[PDB]
Amino acid sequence: PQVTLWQRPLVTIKIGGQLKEALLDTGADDTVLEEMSLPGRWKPKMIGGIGGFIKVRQYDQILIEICGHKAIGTVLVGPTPVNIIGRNLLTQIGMTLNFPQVTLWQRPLVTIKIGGQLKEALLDTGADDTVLEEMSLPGRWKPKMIGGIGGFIKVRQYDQILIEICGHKAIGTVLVGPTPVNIIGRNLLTQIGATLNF
Repeated sequence: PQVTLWQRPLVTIKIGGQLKEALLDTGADDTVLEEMSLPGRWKPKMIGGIGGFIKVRQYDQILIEICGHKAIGTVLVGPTPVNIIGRNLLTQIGMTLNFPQVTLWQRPLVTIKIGGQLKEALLDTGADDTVLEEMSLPGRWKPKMIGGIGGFIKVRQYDQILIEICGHKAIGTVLVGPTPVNIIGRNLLTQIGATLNF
């Protein structure tokens, strides 16, 4: 199955006897699921994301079926706004990122050039938007707030911004704010024909 990114890459997952929809997030190291009844022993833990940090329970050796493919791994249950399938599980179902082909055993970082500066960014299929760390950018912007795992952050919106991603050019909206890492969302990934194969 091959997935384009014009729409959030949602899939069906069966976990703990229950059926849920979850987002294939190349930008997440871990898999985070909304609060749900899970049998077993857990361990308190915290994870970071945009907007802040959240407290979650960690369950190891959990079985999960993603689009028919079974997989066993660590699962984090917590106050997430969306069920997220991170790289720990994506690699188990042979998930690849084709735009070159990128495996997910390592965070999918690529180099981008924007505003005459070179930076590294994370290819995030789980993000609708592209949010970059504070930086000198010409043009006029507009205030805006986006949400993430730990909450909402205030960012400056710039439209019609040229970006060269791993070689290819693309023009689109870029949000600039307090992000822990530069994020390339679906509004640009689609422009460089990035597909998700597994």
